Amino acid sequence: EDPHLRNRPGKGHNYIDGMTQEDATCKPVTYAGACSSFDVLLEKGKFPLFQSYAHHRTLLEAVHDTIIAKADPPSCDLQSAHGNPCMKEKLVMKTHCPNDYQSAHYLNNDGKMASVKCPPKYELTEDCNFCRQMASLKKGSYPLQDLFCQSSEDDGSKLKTKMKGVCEVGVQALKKCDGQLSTAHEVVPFAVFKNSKKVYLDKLDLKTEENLLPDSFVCFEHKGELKSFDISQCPKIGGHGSKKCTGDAAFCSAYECTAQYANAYCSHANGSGIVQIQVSGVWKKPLCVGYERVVVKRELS
Amino acid sequence: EDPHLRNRPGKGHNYIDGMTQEDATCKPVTYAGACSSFDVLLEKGKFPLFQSYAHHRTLLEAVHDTIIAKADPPSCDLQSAHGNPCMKEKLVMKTHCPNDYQSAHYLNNDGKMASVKCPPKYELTEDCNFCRQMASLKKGSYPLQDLFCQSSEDDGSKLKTKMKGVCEVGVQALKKCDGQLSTAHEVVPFAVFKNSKKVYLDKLDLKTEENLLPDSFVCFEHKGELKSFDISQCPKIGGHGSKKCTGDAAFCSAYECTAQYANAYCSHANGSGIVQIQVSGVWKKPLCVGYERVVVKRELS
Amino acid sequence: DPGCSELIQASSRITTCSTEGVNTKCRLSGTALIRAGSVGAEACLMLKGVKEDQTKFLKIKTVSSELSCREGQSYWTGSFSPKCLSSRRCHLVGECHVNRCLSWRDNETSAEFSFVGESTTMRENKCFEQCGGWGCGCFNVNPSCLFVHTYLQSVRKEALRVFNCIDWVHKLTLEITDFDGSVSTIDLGASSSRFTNWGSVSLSLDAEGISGSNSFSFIESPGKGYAIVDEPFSEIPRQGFLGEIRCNSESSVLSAHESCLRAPNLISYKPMIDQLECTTNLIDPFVVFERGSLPQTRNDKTFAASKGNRGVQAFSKGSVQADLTLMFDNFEVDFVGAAVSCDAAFLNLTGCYSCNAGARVCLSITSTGTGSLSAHNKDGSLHIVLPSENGTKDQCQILHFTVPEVEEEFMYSCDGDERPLLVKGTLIAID
Amino acid sequence: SFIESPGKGYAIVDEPFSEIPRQGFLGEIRCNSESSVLSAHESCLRAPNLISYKPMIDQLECTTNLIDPFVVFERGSLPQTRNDKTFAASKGNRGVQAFSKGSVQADL
Amino acid sequence: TSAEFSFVGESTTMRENKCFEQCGGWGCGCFNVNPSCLFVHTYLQSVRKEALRV
Amino acid sequence: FNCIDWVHKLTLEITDFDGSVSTIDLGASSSRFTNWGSVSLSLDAEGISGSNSFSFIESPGKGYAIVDEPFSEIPRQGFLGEIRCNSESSVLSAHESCLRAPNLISYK
Repeated sequence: EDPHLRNRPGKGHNYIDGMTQEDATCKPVTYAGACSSFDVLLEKGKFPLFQSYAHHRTLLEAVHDTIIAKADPPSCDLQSAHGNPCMKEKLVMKTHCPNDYQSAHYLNNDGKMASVKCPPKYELTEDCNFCRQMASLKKGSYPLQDLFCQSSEDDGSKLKTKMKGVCEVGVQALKKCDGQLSTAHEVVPFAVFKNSKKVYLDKLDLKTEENLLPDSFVCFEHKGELKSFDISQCPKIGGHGSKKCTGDAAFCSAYECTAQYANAYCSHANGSGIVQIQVSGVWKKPLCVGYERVVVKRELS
Repeated sequence: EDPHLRNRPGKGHNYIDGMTQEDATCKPVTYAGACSSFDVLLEKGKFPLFQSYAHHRTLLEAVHDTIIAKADPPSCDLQSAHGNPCMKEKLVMKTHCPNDYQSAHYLNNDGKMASVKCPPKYELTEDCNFCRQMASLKKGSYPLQDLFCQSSEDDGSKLKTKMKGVCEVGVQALKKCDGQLSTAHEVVPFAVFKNSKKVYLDKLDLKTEENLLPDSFVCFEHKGELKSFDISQCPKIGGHGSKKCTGDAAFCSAYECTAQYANAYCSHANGSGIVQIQVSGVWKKPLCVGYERVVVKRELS
Repeated sequence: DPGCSELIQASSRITTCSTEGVNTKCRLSGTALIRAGSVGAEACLMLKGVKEDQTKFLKIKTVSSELSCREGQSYWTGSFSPKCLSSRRCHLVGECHVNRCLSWRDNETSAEFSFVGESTTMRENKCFEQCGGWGCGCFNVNPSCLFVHTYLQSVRKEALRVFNCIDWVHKLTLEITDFDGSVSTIDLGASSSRFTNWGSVSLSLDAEGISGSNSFSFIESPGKGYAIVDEPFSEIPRQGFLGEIRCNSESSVLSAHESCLRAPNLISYKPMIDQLECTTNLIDPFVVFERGSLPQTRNDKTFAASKGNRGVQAFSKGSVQADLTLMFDNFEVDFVGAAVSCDAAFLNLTGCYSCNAGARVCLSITSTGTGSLSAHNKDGSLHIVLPSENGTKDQCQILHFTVPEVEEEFMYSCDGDERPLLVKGTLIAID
Repeated sequence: SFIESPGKGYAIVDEPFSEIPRQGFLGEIRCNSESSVLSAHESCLRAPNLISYKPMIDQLECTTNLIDPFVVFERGSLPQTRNDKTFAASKGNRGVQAFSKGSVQADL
Repeated sequence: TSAEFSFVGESTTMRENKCFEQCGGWGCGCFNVNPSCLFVHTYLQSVRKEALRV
Repeated sequence: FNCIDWVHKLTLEITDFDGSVSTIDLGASSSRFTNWGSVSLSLDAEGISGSNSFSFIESPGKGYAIVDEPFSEIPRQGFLGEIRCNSESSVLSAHESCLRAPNLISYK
């Protein structure tokens, strides 16, 4: 309802070690600039999960907020021969990256942030698995999966991948199969927690609750229109604040309302809150929910 | 899928004797060039069977590959004296040769290469049965049949035409008769074998059996966009090889894939391999399969 | 097991051929009526030519009398399992409001599940409202929304083809041996006609036909067996009855595509604010398949399946008298080589006379090559057709007689040289 | 139900008229003229999926249970005697001619 | 009308096309493990010389 | 709602290997899906009928009701079910998507 797609709470950064060329218009990510690792997330018909969940945090924003660790190496070079740690999972992942791209980030089995990079001046193919030769190139990365996370510290290392009736999926080995293993590249959900591996899913049960954290509310000004105003300069209940700000029941229920003495209108983020998931009948707080097109080998015989 | 209609495997020679002036634009056959003896095979609404089976070898390509022999004389002189070798087989064939053409090739009874040529400055008519005088004319021929060939060495000289309810199809005299014979121009298939005659059939049962052949895979490269790359430079399993190439499971099962180190990507051709036919209660590997509009003589009463 | 019994002679009005390069060729084009044999007996056709040894036979073996069922309407069915996806959202958040959950459509794609994608399977979406306020997770006192995305998926590896039957057609299984030796297995019913490479075949006259199967529904299980259910055919699918989800093929059942038919309000939902327990009351057809399975005796008839072929068969106490026809659509028969000689002998003769069962004759044929030995009497009333091989092989068939004391001199031959063969034996009176 | 065979004869079948063409029944494939049957035109109405298929990976079978009308034409054919009437064919033109008893009491 | 039988073209004959799936892999003739498809083009003709008017 | 058939229901509680105890039910040939697989009644022994002329009323949290009349299939005035809906919110808020009787309000 509210056109708040480019408004990214927290730090709002989109850069990785090795592709810091877009640091001028990527740190932070405001309403202006041309970030190649953020435009494709707003195109209609690509990743609607981020469109419905705009008031959240991506993988790069999670890495910048000390949530998701970085793999080793963070940028897997596609030029060195004899393979490299970033092929056994990329080759079994059917992706599709547009033209004029160099790096491509994705989630690995260890829960860290992986990324492939081509040496200059090369580009990626139609799927982003290999590199090839070609105008200019988009100095950035392309999201290969459809995942999202948030700020939390919920533990979940005692939960692994279930998937009843599935031989081997992605790079994990659930069981030793020997019969007719049906192989088909399909989309698979996943919700990586904290200090855990890539835990796949079968059915999705997400819930949304109202959050009272400062990173879930907006506050704009009206100049002589709208204006980006930081909510950190707002007063508290029984405390003291530098600037003033008004709002509705969700804003005044946690902060302080000054009626006409305010200079910025605040409201709740349309599509935020605490989103929990149901795993094994327990409503845990996930940290990486999304889809990924990988290899699905179902037991046929 | 796989847009490889013009990428003809093997040598790719589409020129007949008598009209060998198209050697620059028809030897070999690539994505460029204007060859009159290959464009009409790609026109929608004329020969759709060649459009469905566009990853094999034509009749002329089979002749140049030492598979199908040539008749004597190979070029039927349209300006002879009272008949010429290739008149009864031409009158019974109901086709529609376009204007500005001179030569017309087809399959004879003995299975050799039939063709007719008109000396300058003549041209064919609306049916290609005669010629006249005339803007700029073509430099090739026009296929009068809807047939295709392949590479095979199987023998099948112990099989003849066995049609039900047919007394005399085309120019072959099957069984005797003297009653009421219906005369009409219908479509009749034909599948010439090796060292045999033009055997006619009633139904077509073709099956595709894919295998490991160098003429069944397409390997392209990337330069400064796809580019045609010679598959002969692909390395073998423990053999010899210069350049590196990679692909899927079928392309890597016979060659050697170097993951991202390869500089060429290949895949399997859409509709290729060993296409066998069902005849005489057994599967055989023919050398020519197609359709032609000829005269059908059936016993009406 | 036995050889031919009813042998006829082909007329010259439907046979025409010639000889090119010492190769006598003939052509058959017409219609010849022949008498059908009994249980196990055969009915062959003699094809002569311009000489004596140039003769090929057209045998037709009768297995037994069967009462097949006339199929009509059928549908594929099996087992299914739903998959529900819950997504609770507060009010005034996107499309989760009171003016959308009430008028929500089943085929309407929800925005919250817009990241699922397009699928050709049976799916449905709902919006179950819940309590609002700060007690469950809502900034407003308006009732919240619950986006539900439930899709059906199959759990089995096989399907069942449920069919019915309105009439019982007498089916006869005939194993036809041609002239060269190309054996085939076909069947006839009432007035059906099978198209063969040499022409066609049809049941001319029959004398058996019952009826009574409108209140019975059969289940086809390819690879395991059939099943019988005592209920009328399911025309309209509904919840709580055998046959609520129908399709058109087995792959459509194993994949649960949306091209099949289903009943509305089939998937039950039990929301609990955050929980969602939606189950279905699907009737497992494997239970009925395990309970009722062929063969089963109903009223006074025995119902079972078929031997090798797929199809229902009913066994009873029918007749045996039947007539057949033979249609020849201009078939060419050649004979380049020639048959060799062979000696015959008498082994035994056990059977009956003046009955449809006939008499079982057992002879001994000693030859050196693959040929066709044939015997005939003097007055021209009986004939013996027995194929000969290499060595000493015994061959018996079914013959017809009218006297108990059988004693007649025959003339057997295989290449043009006839030899006498006196046969005898005592039969029994079997009507 | 009567069967007309111009040039050979007629036939009688003891069954009601079939309105909807059902598979496995006498008259499952109907048309409009003789050319529509001798050439099998697409305008003729036929029963749904009456052809049985038996695929075998490479092989492909397909049998049909079509009721041959010439068999019934050979079995039942005029003249016949039913109930108390003498059903016969035509004596010059075309049409089924039933014979019974009675004098003549008509005015023109 | 499938493209595989596109050589047939237009015709006024009671014809029909089916698609019976078969097994895949290297045992039948395919590079993928998914089940293959079979295109069937069945048409009816008349093997007789006369008809009946019921 | 209504009822056109009676199935001998067997309420069965499940005790798995770990200790998870649930409460489900079966009947005739129904099958319930559980975490360990599925369950189904292989053989039954009851099954009566005779309820086509009886309409039942469901009241969640209060109770049920039995009415000796057939199920209301045509929404009309003067009969039990003149104004119907689809859900509980459609009745508690009077939604226009529900079906009502044509002209049921008497104006004076």
